[PDB]
Amino acid sequence: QSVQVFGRKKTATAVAHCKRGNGLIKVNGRPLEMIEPRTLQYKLLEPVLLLGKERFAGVDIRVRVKGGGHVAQIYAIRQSISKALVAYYQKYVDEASKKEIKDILIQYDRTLLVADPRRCESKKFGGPGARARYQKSY
Amino acid sequence: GHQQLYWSHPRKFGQGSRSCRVCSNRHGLIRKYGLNMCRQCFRQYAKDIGFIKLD
Amino acid sequence: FPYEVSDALQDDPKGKYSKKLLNKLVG
Amino acid sequence: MLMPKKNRIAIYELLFKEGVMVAKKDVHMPKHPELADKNVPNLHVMKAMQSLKSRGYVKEQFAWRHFYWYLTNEGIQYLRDYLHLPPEIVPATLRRS
Amino acid sequence: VQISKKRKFVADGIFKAELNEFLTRELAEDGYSGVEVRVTPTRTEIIILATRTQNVLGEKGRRIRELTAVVQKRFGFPEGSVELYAEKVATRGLCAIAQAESLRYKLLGGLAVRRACYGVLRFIMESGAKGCEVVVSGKLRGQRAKSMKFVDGLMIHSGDPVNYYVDTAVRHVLLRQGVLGIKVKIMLPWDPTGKIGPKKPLPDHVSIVEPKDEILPTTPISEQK
RNA sequence: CAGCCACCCGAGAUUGAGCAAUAACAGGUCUGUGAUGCCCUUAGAUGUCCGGGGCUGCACGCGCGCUACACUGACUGGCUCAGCGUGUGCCUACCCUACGCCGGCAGGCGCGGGUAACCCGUUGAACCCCAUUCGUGAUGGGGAUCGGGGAUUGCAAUUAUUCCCCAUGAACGAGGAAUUCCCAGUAAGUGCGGGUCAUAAGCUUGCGUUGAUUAAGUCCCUGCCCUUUGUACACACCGCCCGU
RNA sequence: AGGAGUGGAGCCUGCGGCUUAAUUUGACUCAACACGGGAAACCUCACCCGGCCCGGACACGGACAGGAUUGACAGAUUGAUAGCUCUUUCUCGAUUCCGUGGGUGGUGGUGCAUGGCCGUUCUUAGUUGGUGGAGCGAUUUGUCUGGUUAAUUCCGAUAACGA
Repeated sequence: QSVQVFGRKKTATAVAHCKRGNGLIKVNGRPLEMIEPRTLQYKLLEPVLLLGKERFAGVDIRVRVKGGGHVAQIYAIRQSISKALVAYYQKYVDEASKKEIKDILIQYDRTLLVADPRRCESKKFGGPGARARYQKSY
Repeated sequence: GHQQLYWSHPRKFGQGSRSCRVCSNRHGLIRKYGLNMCRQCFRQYAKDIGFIKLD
Repeated sequence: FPYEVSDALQDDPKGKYSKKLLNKLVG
Repeated sequence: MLMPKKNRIAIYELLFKEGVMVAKKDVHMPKHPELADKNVPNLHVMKAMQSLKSRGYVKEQFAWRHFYWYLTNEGIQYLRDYLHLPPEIVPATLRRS
Repeated sequence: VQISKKRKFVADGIFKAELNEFLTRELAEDGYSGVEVRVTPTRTEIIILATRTQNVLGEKGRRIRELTAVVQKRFGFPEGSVELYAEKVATRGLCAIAQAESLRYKLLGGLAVRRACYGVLRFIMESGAKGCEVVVSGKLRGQRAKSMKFVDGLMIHSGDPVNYYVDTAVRHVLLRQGVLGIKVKIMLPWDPTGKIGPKKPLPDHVSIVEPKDEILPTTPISEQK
């Protein structure tokens, strides 16, 4: 049983399976704070202290994430967690608390529950990159 | 009849072993998906094989 | 209509035979 | 150089059965798997092709490294006369044209 | 056979290309238009669209038999499974190859290039095509080669609508002084639920239904049907 | 007015490509073929063929790109991931290979999984870490690290385009002229997959992988287009033309 | 306004030539110079060196059935299977000897004879009828002074209107 909420950034995508619990947060065999980078750690911690530990104390959400790159796997765990919390609150308890948390998250970061649409652009022949071109002599 | 002078060096590991299936061309051969085509002939019969220029 | 003469004229408006074709079309 | 008469008779009969025979000009293959077991090399195909080209009893068409002969009525007549075959020999099947 | 489907499909395409080229160098002199291949259990049927069905069928039903044999040696298909059906075309003046070969034989039959192009233009508009172009290039006069165009009607050159609203036939024509090139491009007309045009209109064309001419009522009334 | 700019809102307020007119160029392609208009006919007519070397070697100038320009770099790397997509073949063992055996090593053995969202593959590289080791060299920032140990169920690795092992070294302190190419997942930072391919990527063609102070402008340069204007040019300034 | 290559170091395709057995077959710029998908060990280069041939259809026409041997075994090869002319011995033969040519074909040259294809002008925003207006006419207007647009894209002006 999941809140069916998902969350993406770049080709990466994360979903928070949700159940009734006491706010224990886990990410693919690990909790939310033992993630390897230890410098992107603040990016993962953004929600849990952006709105407080109390709101993350009555719901158990396990965030499964599949995608490329370290940082692109981030911005998916955090957004999935925040949007899963907002959807859980919206569909189960009420909207007033849900509306409050949504306003808080949007004010801190408007792209906290909306996906980042940008994707890597294709490459065109006669150049290595999307917009870079091969050097030639005049 | 020319069997005691040819076949003096087996030809199964070089560009002579692969030839264009239309004009016997050994230059610019496409071997992807077993096409065995050259660029000119491939673009000549590109729409017939099934490939279409859309990307 | 003599489409032969007109078409030969459009092939070469200033050709070696242009005067003959122009004269043929006149009438 | 000594193009066999037996191989010629077999080739002529094979052509007469259906109307075409497996013709290639590649020399890297000595005998085609269909052309094997009967001593039929590349030069035999070449000689038959050129002899029928000069004869004109079949019309030649080349396409995608392959040859095709148009067996004509004159071709059937000359084949019978030179092979001395019975007169009731003719490819005349009707089923599933 | 067991085979990865990618290789299956590309080999099938090579098979279709082989058929098309063999018949174009083979069946052209018989008003060749095109070929449609149907796949049935353990057999492939080859329906031939061609304006001259009597020529391809031939006397005694000879040639249409022989072809089935001539491919059989090359393709290596099972016996009995291969058969072909010679049909008259359902697209007489709207199949580019038909009038391309027509022009080929006009130029071969001692008919002037400009006159032949004008005649096929007339025929194509008589069929009802919204436009046609015949780009003929070569040494039409002297040794300085040149191009020569006959554009009439209208014609789209760009975008996806070109693929299905335009029939394009590029052919090489024999000449005494060299090889001429012919490009016959026909813009197919539009008809809905028909057999002569695509079922969808030009995407840049908007058609508006004329509204009804009902008189506006001036007093409410009760109508008993 | 056509429209432009800024914003609550909204996934998105300009995604990127494909196609792409009239006319033309003496642009390239006869190295794609009875698709081609001329020479080769008298034993070299190529329709069969090559044992061997050629563009891999040179006083040289040039063009694309890579490895370096530092202590934002390195000296077991210990732990965490995706993306495009290719792969069992009849012209031919000529594939991707999972797992155990042989060795620090290229490679061989077996059972095979995969004709494929069925197996490689949950495609465990680039990276972020470190309560031990580099320290301003010409060198562990580096390559002919000169020469010897290697080899593929397939004609012989010869200035050997394949290769796992063992110090030295040329050179470089941001590269005086002249300047490519760059509008947001863009430049740059790297690896992977095809075309290459019997093994063969500094090339090329796609792919994710990190995310920018920079620009919302202009005709200063280089061009190109248009308008007006002049023309004795029209083969059109590579024009025309005058005189000795 | 900034991010990089060089007359800054080793490697990859093409020119002035290979007097050896040898590139000649593209470019004095964008629009040649990691391009012909060109990373040829030999095979693809015939290019360059005895590079087996009759395997130069012609029944041309004629003597003759031997018209003949494209085989390997030796001073019949100082290059394994090169019998690429040395009277050997061929053991198994009806193919043939040859000039009137796009013929058993030629990666031999004409691309300033060609076609197809592609490149380039040009991915710019340009191009053209019909009817009307002007001019004897070639032609011109429409297709524009402006604003707008990525764009003759639209607005607007307007002897043009509608495409």
